[PDB]
Amino acid sequence: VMLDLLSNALTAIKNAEAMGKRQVVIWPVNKLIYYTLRVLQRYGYVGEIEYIDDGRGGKYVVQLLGKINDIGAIRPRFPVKYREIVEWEQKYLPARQIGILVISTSQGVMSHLEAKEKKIGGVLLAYVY
Amino acid sequence: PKKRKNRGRKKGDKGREPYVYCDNCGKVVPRSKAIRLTVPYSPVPPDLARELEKQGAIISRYLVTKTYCINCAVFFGIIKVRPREERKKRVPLQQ
Amino acid sequence: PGKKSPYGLFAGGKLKKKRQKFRWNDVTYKRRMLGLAEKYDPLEGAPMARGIVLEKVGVEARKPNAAVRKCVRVQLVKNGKVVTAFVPYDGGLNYINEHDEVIIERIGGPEGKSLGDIPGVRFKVVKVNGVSLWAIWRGKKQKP
Amino acid sequence: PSHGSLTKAGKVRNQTPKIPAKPRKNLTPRRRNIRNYKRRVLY
RNA sequence: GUAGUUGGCGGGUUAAAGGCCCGCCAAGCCGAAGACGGGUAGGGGCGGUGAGAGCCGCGAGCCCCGAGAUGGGCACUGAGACAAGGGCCCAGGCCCUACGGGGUGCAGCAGGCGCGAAUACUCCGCAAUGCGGGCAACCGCGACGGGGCUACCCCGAGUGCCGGGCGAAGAGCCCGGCUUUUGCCCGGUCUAAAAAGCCGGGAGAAUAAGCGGGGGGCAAGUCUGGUGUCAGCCGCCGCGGUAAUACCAGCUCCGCGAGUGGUCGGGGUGUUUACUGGGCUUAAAGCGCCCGUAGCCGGCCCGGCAAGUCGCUCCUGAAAUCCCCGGGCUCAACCCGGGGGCCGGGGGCGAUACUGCCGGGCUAGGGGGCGGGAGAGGCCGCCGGUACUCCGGGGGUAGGGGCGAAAUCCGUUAAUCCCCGGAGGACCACCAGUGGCGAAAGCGGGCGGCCAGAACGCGCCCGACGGUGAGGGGCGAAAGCCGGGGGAGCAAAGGGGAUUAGAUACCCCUGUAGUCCCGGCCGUAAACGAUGCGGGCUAGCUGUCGGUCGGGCUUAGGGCCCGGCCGGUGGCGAAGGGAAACCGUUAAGCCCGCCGCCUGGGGAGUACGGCCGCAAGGCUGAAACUUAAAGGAAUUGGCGGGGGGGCACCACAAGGGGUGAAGCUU
RNA sequence: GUGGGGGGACGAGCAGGGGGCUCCCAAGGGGGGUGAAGUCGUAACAAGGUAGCCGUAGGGGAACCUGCGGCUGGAUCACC
Ligand SMILES: [Mg+2]
Ligand SMILES: [Mg+2]
Ligand SMILES: [Mg+2]
Ligand SMILES: [Mg+2]
Ligand SMILES: [Mg+2]
Ligand SMILES: [Mg+2]
Ligand SMILES: [Mg+2]
Ligand SMILES: [Mg+2]
Ligand SMILES: [Mg+2]
Ligand SMILES: [Mg+2]
Ligand SMILES: [Mg+2]
Ligand SMILES: [Mg+2]
Ligand SMILES: [Mg+2]
Ligand SMILES: [Mg+2]
Ligand SMILES: [Mg+2]
Ligand SMILES: [Mg+2]
Ligand SMILES: [Mg+2]
Ligand SMILES: [Mg+2]
Ligand SMILES: [Mg+2]
Ligand SMILES: [Mg+2]
Ligand SMILES: [Mg+2]
Ligand SMILES: [Mg+2]
Ligand SMILES: [Mg+2]
Ligand SMILES: [Mg+2]
Ligand SMILES: [Mg+2]
Ligand SMILES: [Mg+2]
Ligand SMILES: [Mg+2]
Ligand SMILES: [Mg+2]
Ligand SMILES: [Mg+2]
Ligand SMILES: [Mg+2]
Ligand SMILES: [Mg+2]
Ligand SMILES: [Mg+2]
Ligand SMILES: [Mg+2]
Ligand SMILES: [Mg+2]
Ligand SMILES: [Mg+2]
Ligand SMILES: [Mg+2]
Ligand SMILES: [Mg+2]
Ligand SMILES: [Mg+2]
Ligand SMILES: [Mg+2]
Ligand SMILES: [Mg+2]
Ligand SMILES: [Mg+2]
Ligand SMILES: [Mg+2]
Ligand SMILES: [Mg+2]
Ligand SMILES: [Mg+2]
Ligand SMILES: [Zn+2]
Repeated sequence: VMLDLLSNALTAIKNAEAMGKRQVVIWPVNKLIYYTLRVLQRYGYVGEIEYIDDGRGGKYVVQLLGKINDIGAIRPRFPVKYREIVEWEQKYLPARQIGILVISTSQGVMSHLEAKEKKIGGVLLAYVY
Repeated sequence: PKKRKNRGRKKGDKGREPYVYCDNCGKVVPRSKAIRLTVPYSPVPPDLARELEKQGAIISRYLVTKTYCINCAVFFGIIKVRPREERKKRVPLQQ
Repeated sequence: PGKKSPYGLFAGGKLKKKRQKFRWNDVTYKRRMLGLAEKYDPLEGAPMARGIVLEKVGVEARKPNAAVRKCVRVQLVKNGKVVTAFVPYDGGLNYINEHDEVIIERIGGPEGKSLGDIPGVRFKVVKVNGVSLWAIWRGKKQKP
Repeated sequence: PSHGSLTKAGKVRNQTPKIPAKPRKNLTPRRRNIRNYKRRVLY
């Protein structure tokens, strides 16, 4: 039984990137998936994102730019604080200048850089590098 | 170590097999893992010059299958100990 | 064969219970929790004990080695148990006499069990009548 | 088994010939470190 | 499990609420989210260890709370005790006595005995810090303060410096010079007084280094003597049995040093407890299979809340301890001053992405359907196929049967073989397949009836109804057990004939349970894919099975061929994975859930307890002790009463001469 | 202020059973296991000389043998 669409979509993207495909189709989807893809595209890891209106909830076709070295959804969705962002940073990312964590906050889903800029915390979602 | 991917018998997706009795034997195994070698068989071979086309003498031939366990199949030379590379070769067992 | 097991965000107590269940597979944890050392050890958890020497004995070294390691039989004062204690050092047995009070001490070796080629000896003599056998052997002291 | 016995205890120690040894006093830590520096770092 | 137990009502008592206690009334209360029972333990601040998560309690000493004063009870006074140096009683000790009586229990500060591996002076002062009393001055205080003893923890130093010679560049000795920390003596200061400390003065190189080790790990000797698998070393690996770098000694070197070692316990070690972060095909490890309770985990969209979550703020989380900063002791250790933390509780104000709750709406997962097919799926009934055994009769003599060889055995009351009839029990040959069905066990003749479960096709219905599942269940080969029926063939046990040194086996003849059916029990298996169940993603090529769609043909058939999808079932094999064998869209890959199991070997699937069983037994399941490996996959060889090939008068075949017997030489 | 009898709550102690959890002691066993190699065979490893192993039942100086079903971890990855 399908449980987490976010982890499903992220691992599908990782499998397509490992196979060196140009585009990955993501079904089922939700707004969390859309905002995560938006953050990835903003940081350049994911290319163009096309919506498809099939009757069964919608699909996302994502273009891959050869930029991902490893992707994945942090599960469980740990509540993290602004002072606690840095240890999760070192836990999931290589190098202090490489990669980003994705966080869901009360002002919306953003990267760990934007969360540290806003001086907020939230729920960890995924990592990219 | 697991010799063969077959388990030594091409049994198929089932739990138990009907199983048969060995000839010259009775150790035997199920329907798979047994040898079923077939021979042409006819009574009184090459008398067809002195019979058949003499008198009226109409003879009959009867294809006959013999079932052997692994021990007898090795014993009468119907099975050899092939090398590891040749273990996966598909050859017929001399009819 | 997939996904540890209780990984949920509200599976903390279940994960703790599951991890606590499998600590009893560890011999060290079970021994420490059940107090087997303080039940079955002749020393009863002490680093050393006292005893009275009863007879002098010689154990045979293990198969590849050829030797008669010389020990004594010591009866512990606090429990009364009689145990074989190795007497180390060349000529160390000659400083030991029957009915002599001795200080019995763990022989070393892996996990407090027997040493290298001596079979089934867990203790050794450190003191004889209040004077250390090392000092007696080295001549720094004389046995009283 | 072995040809050892309890009657043979201390045999080699009692049998070795006694050679008197020279008196010796060890160094203090500063002098020892001086000696090691002199003999190892130097010639 | 509980029976004043849980609650209610009315009272008593109390300083005060309360089953605190009492009278009546009801059956309630706790429990697998683990009652009850047992075990261990005073709780906290805190401490050790690790880079950290974490683990441990050395959770002894210091501070806060608790309890106790030989065990068990009960009271007086008083604001306060059911009172450690106050009282009364029982118990159990002990001391004094003039025998009538009295006192006493150090878990107060010293001190003694005892126990144990294991331990301080029967010292000095109320000067500091405080307290009780007093208007006060003052008084008292084994609190507290001070020293003593003690390898208690941390800090700073000495056991000489300089040059020369001999020595080896070393140690050490000698020579010439310098210094006095330190040790010793004196004064001041200090001290409640002392001691010590500090200042100053005197002689003086003068007073001061050990512990462990040198075969690898692991820094340091293949130098010398002794011993000779003895004595001894040895955490592990390993030395020693004549030439020992490993033992005993000398010399010499190494490590740390006022310390250095031995044994224990904790942490590291250890990704061997795995949240970070392990593994379960074969190394230990998937329950034999399935149903499902709690729990954990759960589709999409919209609206409300703001519980989790996040931000800020406040009241807090005693002090000491810990981290940072400044300052003061000669620096230091340490003390003083400021900030932080001390992982938490609560209040206020905010945010709404995610989780949760509430409401409405969906169809993607799930369930229920309709249609044509597929299937050894099941239960029940009826029927057949040959084979077989036996029986009756007819033919025809004398053998048959068995084996490597036989023999037991069957046969002259006619056997084996052939024919004509009857009876009985099992099985369902070929077709037939890594073919099908089923959760597993398992299911193979035909027809019929009654059921079940899937796949395929679908603009059918409901609208998340789902996953997994501790505990709890139900099904579950063979053998076996209980009772009844049946019994052809086979056949444990048993009998006999052989073989062998033996043969209580392997071969032959025979033979009973059993195998079959009915009802029940058993509940195990190499119950295996040694591979838990659910879902998603990730090259392909190829055989086959079911359905379906497109084209072609047509044994005009429910048929055949090619191509696509869906769903099974095999083979090879991308990426990836693995110790490797190997897995590889039927994963052992990349992920998301939940359950079960593993933590070196032996002891040991043992002992005890419990439960289950008619019994056999089954399930669950240790420790003591012992051990340094047990183990997996693969490589080379060696070997084989496995296979294949080649060769040889130190092999054979075809031959010739011989030796082995006599006498003699050797 | 008292001295008798009785009732009441608390409640030691001594008499006793009841149970449990512990711990020792015992003539004798009872299955076991470690040594060092002593006897008897040769059960496993090679188609280990009767292929092996699993459960079960019977039998036997003993390793073990036999019956039934199962597995290959077989010495067969292979009919026509
Ligand atoms: Mg099976
Ligand atoms: Mg050992
Ligand atoms: Mg009241
Ligand atoms: Mg009560
Ligand atoms: Mg570490
Ligand atoms: Mg104290
Ligand atoms: Mg008392
Ligand atoms: Mg009192
Ligand atoms: Mg006392
Ligand atoms: Mg005292
Ligand atoms: Mg005062
Ligand atoms: Mg020091
Ligand atoms: Mg010189
Ligand atoms: Mg003075
Ligand atoms: Mg030394
Ligand atoms: Mg030496
Ligand atoms: Mg070295
Ligand atoms: Mg050594
Ligand atoms: Mg491991
Ligand atoms: Mg295994
Ligand atoms: Mg299974
Ligand atoms: Mg089991
Ligand atoms: Mg099993
Ligand atoms: Mg909130
Ligand atoms: Mg401070
Ligand atoms: Mg605190
Ligand atoms: Mg504090
Ligand atoms: Mg289930
Ligand atoms: Mg269960
Ligand atoms: Mg049966
Ligand atoms: Mg019969
Ligand atoms: Mg028979
Ligand atoms: Mg298994
Ligand atoms: Mg593995
Ligand atoms: Mg493969
Ligand atoms: Mg078990
Ligand atoms: Mg039992
Ligand atoms: Mg080879
Ligand atoms: Mg010849
Ligand atoms: Mg001759
Ligand atoms: Mg054998
Ligand atoms: Mg055999
Ligand atoms: Mg038998
Ligand atoms: Mg027989
Ligand atoms: Zn056979």
